[PDB]
Amino acid sequence: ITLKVAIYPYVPDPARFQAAVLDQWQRQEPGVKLEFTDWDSYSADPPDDLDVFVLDSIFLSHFVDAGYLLPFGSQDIDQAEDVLPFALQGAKRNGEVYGLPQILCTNLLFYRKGDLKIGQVDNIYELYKKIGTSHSEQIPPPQNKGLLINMAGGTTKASMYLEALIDVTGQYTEYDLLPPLDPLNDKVIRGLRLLINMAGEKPSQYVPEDGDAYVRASWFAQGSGRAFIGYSESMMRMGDYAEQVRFKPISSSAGQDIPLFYSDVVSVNSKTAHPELAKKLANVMASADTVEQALRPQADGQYPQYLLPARHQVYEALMQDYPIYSELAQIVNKPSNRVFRLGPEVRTWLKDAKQVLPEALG
Repeated sequence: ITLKVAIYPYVPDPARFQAAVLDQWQRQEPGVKLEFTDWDSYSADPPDDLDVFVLDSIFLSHFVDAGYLLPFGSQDIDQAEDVLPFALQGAKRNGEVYGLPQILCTNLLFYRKGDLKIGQVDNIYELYKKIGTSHSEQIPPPQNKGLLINMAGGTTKASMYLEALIDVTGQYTEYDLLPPLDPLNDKVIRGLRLLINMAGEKPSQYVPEDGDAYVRASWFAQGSGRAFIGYSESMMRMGDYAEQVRFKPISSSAGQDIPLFYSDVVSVNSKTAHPELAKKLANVMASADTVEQALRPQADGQYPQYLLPARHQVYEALMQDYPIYSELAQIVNKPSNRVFRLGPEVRTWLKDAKQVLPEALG
């Protein structure tokens, strides 16, 4: 038996995950071969022959309603009690768990050690009062000046829009019904513009020729910018500098805050010829052992991926050697945290959004 598996491609080091998964799989199922495939939920639906795969939960509702996924009964979930409650909950649809939470993600406010003033910033408007408007379009921003933030790509912007809208309304929603693109929410748009205003248009829209999703973190480590809003994983690219940065969650609104996290869950194809073996693999891929191994440096010169695990056990195990994970654990354990979910019509809404959001933002 050979199982076709696809790990989440948007991580600092995908190979560490593949290796982690293969090693952990072989320990309990050495006779079942794994064929790692490149599959992206952001630009593709599950192929009929892809047995197990990790997808971004914004696409969960669509995959489920389309009949692509195989649900996990409470019997098919290993150590559900160690999984973060909000993560496990964000993986449910139609009263069923449809994915095993493997990675959680959120932008964080990164600032430099001795910059106490940015340390007290809790939202983007408070951030603006400190750093103000960018006064240069150069890439990257001048040393210790402005905001570094990746706002390139239509889906990223669309995603930031939808997350901001939740905090603006003060009510969490899985967006079963996606919002109208006309009229756009002005507060949300003002929020996104404020960010662009702080970062600079070109710098915020920059996409490196090498497709490096973490280039702004390296710029930050080099001294560019005063503040940096990026994913926790950004710290791997910071290398030795990750210990010198300080970070903290940052809200897009001053009044209401519902911390939203992208959740990459391991799901099983409904068409898989090996349901139990596939469920077994999904569990291994989401196991505390596998995720810890994937995040930990696997060779000389490597740093932790600094990705956010969905299980307590990984934070418990990592923080001894990597104290940064103590702070990350704290953020992920906030009771108000929620998984960022989008309705079944996400793909269409995303296409529609890029025809209106870039104009609204300038």
